[PDB]
Amino acid sequence: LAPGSSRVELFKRKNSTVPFEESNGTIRERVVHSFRIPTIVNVDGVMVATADARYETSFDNSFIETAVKYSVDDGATWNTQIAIKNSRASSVSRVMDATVIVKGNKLYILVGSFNKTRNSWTQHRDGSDWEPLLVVGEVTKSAANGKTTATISWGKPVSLKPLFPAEFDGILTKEFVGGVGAAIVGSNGNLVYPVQIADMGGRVFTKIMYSEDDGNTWKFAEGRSKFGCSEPAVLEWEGKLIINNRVDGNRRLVYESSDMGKTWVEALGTLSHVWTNSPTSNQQDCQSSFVAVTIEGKRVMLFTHPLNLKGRWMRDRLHLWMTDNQRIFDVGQISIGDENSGYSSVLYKDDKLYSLHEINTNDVYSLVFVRFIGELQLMKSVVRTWKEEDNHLASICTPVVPAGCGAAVPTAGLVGFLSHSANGSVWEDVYRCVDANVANAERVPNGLKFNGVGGGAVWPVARQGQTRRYQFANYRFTLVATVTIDELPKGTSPLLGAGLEGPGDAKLLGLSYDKNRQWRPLYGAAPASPTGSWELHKKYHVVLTMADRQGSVYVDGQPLAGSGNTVVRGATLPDISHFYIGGPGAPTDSRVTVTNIVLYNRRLNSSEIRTLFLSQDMIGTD
Ligand SMILES: *[C@@H]1O[C@H](CO)[C@@H](O)[C@H](O)[C@H]1NC(C)=O
Ligand SMILES: *[C@@H]1O[C@H](CO)[C@@H](O)[C@H](O)[C@H]1NC(C)=O
Ligand SMILES: *[C@@H]1O[C@H](CO)[C@@H](O)[C@H](O)[C@H]1NC(C)=O
Ligand SMILES: *[C@@H]1O[C@H](CO)[C@@H](O)[C@H](O)[C@H]1NC(C)=O
Ligand SMILES: *[C@@H]1O[C@H](CO)[C@@H](O)[C@H](O)[C@H]1NC(C)=O
Repeated sequence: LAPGSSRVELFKRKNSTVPFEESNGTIRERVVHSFRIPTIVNVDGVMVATADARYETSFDNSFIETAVKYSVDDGATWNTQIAIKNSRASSVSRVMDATVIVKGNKLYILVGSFNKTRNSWTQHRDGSDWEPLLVVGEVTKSAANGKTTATISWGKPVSLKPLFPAEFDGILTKEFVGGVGAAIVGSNGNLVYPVQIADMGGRVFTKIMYSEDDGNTWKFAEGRSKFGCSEPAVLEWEGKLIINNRVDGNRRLVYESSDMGKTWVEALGTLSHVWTNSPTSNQQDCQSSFVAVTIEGKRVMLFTHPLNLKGRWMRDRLHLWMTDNQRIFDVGQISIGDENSGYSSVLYKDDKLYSLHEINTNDVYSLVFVRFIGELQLMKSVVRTWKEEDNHLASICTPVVPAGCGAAVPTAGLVGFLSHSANGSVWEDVYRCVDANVANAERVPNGLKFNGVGGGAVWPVARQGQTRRYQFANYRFTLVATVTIDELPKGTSPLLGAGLEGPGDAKLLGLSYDKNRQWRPLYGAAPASPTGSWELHKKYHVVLTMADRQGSVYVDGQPLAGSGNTVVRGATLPDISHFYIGGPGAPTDSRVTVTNIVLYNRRLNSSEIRTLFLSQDMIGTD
């Protein structure tokens, strides 16, 4: 948790009481073992915190009801209710795993309802013990002489089981449940629930379930995730749904849909596979909140997830990340120390940031309500850096080309930039997300001159480790740089490129230079053959382009021979380890100077490339 921030144990295990309604109408304040599966939203000015009240144990297959606490004063005071009762059919009847949408003064809560099974939903023989319940709550804010008040009234649950198809694409269905957490109203006003479906064979997958009529009718859109995806979270970004999935035992898959879920496309060029379940990716995953907000005038996405360094369900070290779909910033750790956390929720309201999330000691759970003061401070500062650098680059007057200013310096898809700030061991991302590691370097305007064994910089890709923010490059990238060759090499020496994980010294795409003053572009595993001519100490503009498994290398805005060649074979995505600049076993000593290294998450077109070539003395940070 950041300095300056703080929290309270709002739903306190074996302590906080909820108004249990006995079968005869009588109401008793009953203690609750664990409070799990939180969501905190904002309804017309009132904070609403929704959660599972697991009365007797933290287990999934036990007696559970949906609790709510709400507040009209930003958390100085809360009222408590049980918003959805379970069926009371057996000692394990439960309503659970709330997914929530806020529209106007209304809340739509979808929960899974179970009567008497003792095993988990994906393991059921059929769907006979199960019902997906939709519940509508309505917020009414009055007040009085100087003090606002509020009530929330909860409707009777409605079963959506009759709307569930028996098959999808021939897949026989068994059960479905909301993806957990806060979902959305689309800009077109649709109610949008990401849902998780279990088929008869116990496979899990996700889909979009939505309403164009404020919840009167619902439709299952045609698309879906791969099998293995669960607890999906969704938000809307630039006219598309982004569906961020839990994936136990592997990296998190993210999809985009431009047609209200009818068709899904893996977000390979942005967010898919960036996040995961643990350092090694082979552990059970955890729910994440994924929410779009506007900070300092800019739309960004917030994502929460544990590092889970302990593994299994411990889910320690809950982090918060912020992304504009290009840069990905780790705001930091919001849980405390090495405590076990778990499921979470984040909410930006009246320019204040909060979280409601689990804490777990010995599998007894509480929900803490957190005021992210320091986090928001850091968020605003980085949003300001992003806006300011983008506006500055977009405002440069570039040379008009023969057919007051030419095309703008491209900023769409601009992910990272290494320019003037640097020291002998770190080259700073102007965008403050991913720095490069440096050795044997001395500073020059807008970059670094390398001299010494291993002189160069490593801009980590897979080397980022657990969270892989440059994962997009395995699908497509543009890497740009301005270089001079300072001293002739003995034979061949590296200048710039994308190296690969694995045995060997392999590259996906790159450029080297040789003792005959020729270029040596590297296209995948093919033998380099020299081409062209350069001169010592002359400035060259270099651009590497990778898309559709193809690579091109440009010098001075013109492609070198071999460009357009296939750089990888097969269906498996490349696994880039890093980008190298200079020559970071063999005692490589590349005597070069490189400035203004720019990284894009897409293949720049030919005229964009020319714009960068013509404006290279204009983009540096100084
Ligand atoms: C519940 O927690 C509060 C806050 O610390 C404490 O005052 C109270 O003693 C607790 N009640 C129980 C049952 O221990
Ligand atoms: C309703 O049932 C509960 C269960 O014990 C009991 O405590 C309560 O007093 C009952 N009230 C009435 C009016 O029968
Ligand atoms: C669960 O039990 C309740 C109460 O008896 C009943 O109304 C409901 O239909 C049952 N649900 C299912 C899935 O049959
Ligand atoms: C170098 O500066 C970077 C930021 O430029 C910083 O992380 C580090 O403390 C500095 N010292 C080193 C490692 O040379
Ligand atoms: C390349 O992109 C620029 C900026 O996106 C665009 O205006 C232009 O039409 C594109 N040119 C080509 C070669 O299609």
